Amino acid sequence: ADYDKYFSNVQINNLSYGVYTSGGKESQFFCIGIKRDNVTLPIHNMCKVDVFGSHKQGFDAMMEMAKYYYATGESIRVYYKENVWSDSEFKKAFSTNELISLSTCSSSDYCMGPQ
Amino acid sequence: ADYDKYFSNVQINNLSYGVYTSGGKESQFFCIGIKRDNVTLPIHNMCKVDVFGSHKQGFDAMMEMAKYYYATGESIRVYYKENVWSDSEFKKAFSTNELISLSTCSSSDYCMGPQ
Amino acid sequence: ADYDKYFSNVQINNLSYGVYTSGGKESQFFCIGIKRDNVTLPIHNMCKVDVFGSHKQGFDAMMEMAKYYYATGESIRVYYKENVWSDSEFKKAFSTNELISLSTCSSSDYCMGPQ
Amino acid sequence: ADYDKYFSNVQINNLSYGVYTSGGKESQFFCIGIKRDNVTLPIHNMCKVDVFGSHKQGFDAMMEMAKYYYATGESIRVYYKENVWSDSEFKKAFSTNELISLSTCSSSDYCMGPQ
Amino acid sequence: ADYDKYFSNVQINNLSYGVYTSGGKESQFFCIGIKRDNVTLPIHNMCKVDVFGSHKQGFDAMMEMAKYYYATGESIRVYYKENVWSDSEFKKAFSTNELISLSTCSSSDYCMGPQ
Amino acid sequence: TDFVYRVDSRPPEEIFRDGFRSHGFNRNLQQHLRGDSCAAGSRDSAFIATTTSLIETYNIARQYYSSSGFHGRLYRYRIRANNIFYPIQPSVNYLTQRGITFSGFERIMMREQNEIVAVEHIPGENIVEAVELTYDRFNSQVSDGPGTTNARYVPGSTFVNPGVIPQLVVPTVSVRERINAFGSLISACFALKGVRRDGLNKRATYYEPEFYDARGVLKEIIK
Repeated sequence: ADYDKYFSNVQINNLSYGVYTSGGKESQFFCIGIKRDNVTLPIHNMCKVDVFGSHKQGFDAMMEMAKYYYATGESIRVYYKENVWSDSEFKKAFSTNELISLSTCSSSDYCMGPQ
Repeated sequence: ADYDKYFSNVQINNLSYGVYTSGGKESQFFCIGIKRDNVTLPIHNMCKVDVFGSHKQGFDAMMEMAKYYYATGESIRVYYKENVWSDSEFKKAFSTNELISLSTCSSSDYCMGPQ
Repeated sequence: ADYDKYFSNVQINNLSYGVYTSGGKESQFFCIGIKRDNVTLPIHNMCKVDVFGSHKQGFDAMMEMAKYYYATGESIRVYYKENVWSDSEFKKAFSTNELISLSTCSSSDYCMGPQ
Repeated sequence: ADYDKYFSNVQINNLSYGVYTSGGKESQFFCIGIKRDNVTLPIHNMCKVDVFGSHKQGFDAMMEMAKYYYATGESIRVYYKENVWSDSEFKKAFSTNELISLSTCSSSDYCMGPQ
Repeated sequence: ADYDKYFSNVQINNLSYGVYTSGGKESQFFCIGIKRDNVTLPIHNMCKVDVFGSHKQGFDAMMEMAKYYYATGESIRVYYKENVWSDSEFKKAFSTNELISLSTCSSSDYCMGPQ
Repeated sequence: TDFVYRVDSRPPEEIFRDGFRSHGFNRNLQQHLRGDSCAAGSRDSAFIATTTSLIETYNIARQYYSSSGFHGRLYRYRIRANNIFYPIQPSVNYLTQRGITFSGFERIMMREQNEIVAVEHIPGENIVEAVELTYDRFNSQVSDGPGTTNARYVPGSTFVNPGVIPQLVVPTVSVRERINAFGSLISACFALKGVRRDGLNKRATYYEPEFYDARGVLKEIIK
């Protein structure tokens, strides 16, 4: 798959969770906000969106990992891909980046996962 | 959707969960109570209600975010909409406000999510 | 529903979970023991019982909250119903009370929920 | 049912979780290790086994409580029965005792549950 | 089963979770990175891969157990077998080792489980 | 005006006199809040934990009485706070934009304690009264026994210090570490070993309960 885009050694400093209807469809989402020690890089938003009635996509597991890392403030690597969501107002708040993977960083020069 | 109503920089200071039957079917509810300061807020209760056996509506995910923010006492933004429930020895306790979204507030004038 | 019976400002001081066969089918149960310090209570035990394969009744959600409150020793309100079970050494061990709802108490004179 | 065998006031000092195959079919297990100080224990192992695709037997609920009690190091009562399993390479490792119930001990000669 | 390969008294010092598509189906993976005190081991990565909609293989239970030990930094034993995945995207990052079992080590030379 | 509590095994006689003492002068606040400096590790904390929660005092007491190992008695001690009692939040803020990080799990822990810390010493003249706690295994409940009044108590209209703890230690190596707790997520600083204890009788021992890492317990009630 496409695991070529990521930010390493970042921290989650914001979370968002919600349910919304758009275009006749009901969804649930969560978004993370990332920072790199108070320098606020070019892309700082990743979301996962789950349309009710779609198949399992690891939404809960992904969300619980995000919540854990937000809680510890740990340095992590965040993998993402482009997913232009369908609510125009949703992309206005959270951009078009879909969270696909989370990894810990045991040191300032190693993060787990593909590179 | 309607993400127009919310309270920013607030804390969850009370939780409630329960099961009840109405119209021959068994349902689930959970509510949060919110506060800002020493004085109680005019609108302080938001709930999510779920009929057992229905499709995923992010009830559990919401309940878990709420518990987390309750546990940390963190400053968050709470999104809600007006929902006239169907059992109304239910609005009796918990008002007509449906909980829709939860976001963190990294500083006293920024909260994640739509504005 | 019947939320008329409850105890305010109590704590969970005991938990119980188990699996049993009775009347010919396999079941699940969990129980809480409650206390009010320096005050004896008429009732100290509430349970929730689930026969495997029955409809969703919020067993897991209720059990997880109970564990949560047992862990923090928090002040809560407990709602219960009279439920004559009939594995009955179950009633000799766990009484005839069905746990219906759990709510937090932010102060010694406010608990969330119907009153 | 048979809640006849139990050890009171013990602590969980070890955990084990895994997946294994026997007879071309896959299962999951978890086992607890128990200890009691100054009252030596004749038995030190209880397990629960779940054949994948079999019907619900409270494997997750049971495991969830074991994990919690292992975390707190609390004194508990443990109920077990004899189940000489099907894999006997399994019994050489984890013995033939099946965990059926877990209860807290509010004090050192009172535990919740049947006696 | 094959519980012949394991490392005793190690700590989980890295986590990885993700979602990816291969062929026509979406999968999820979870991996741990392990350490022995001050050092790195010849084999230090174990993963579990799960195709969404496939048969239960204890992916979440394993994932939750790993998260707990990662959170406590506890000394554990890790059982693994060789599983050459065939997405080799994945092997260059996570090797051909599948996590099959996790056990606690109550002392510096006792770990629960088969030996 | 602001009153706080602390449970102890030493008779009203003695702590009306002596009060409570910290183990030392270490003002590494994080190290104390983790129950390290004050209980588990090198006992040298500059702080004495107190709680504003009656309910918490009963939860502490339960962890001793509930064991057959504990041969002592316990008293709830009521204390008047003043300008050397501090709430932790302003000090936490003070530390956190000095780069020191408090995890979500730490903040959950702190939020369960209802805690107010006192520096170095709490004089016996701030201690209003003492209530002997009685345990009953009959229904496993803690009760209020006899109530002792401190004749030496000094009245006063005084509140908790609303500011930051002075000369706070701000660490060069802030990392995530064990959160020492007991009972129902009670900080270790609230245990008997939280303060300097009496030690002239070299043969004597007393019962401390089971301590554990709260990181594990919190991991199991949050997800």
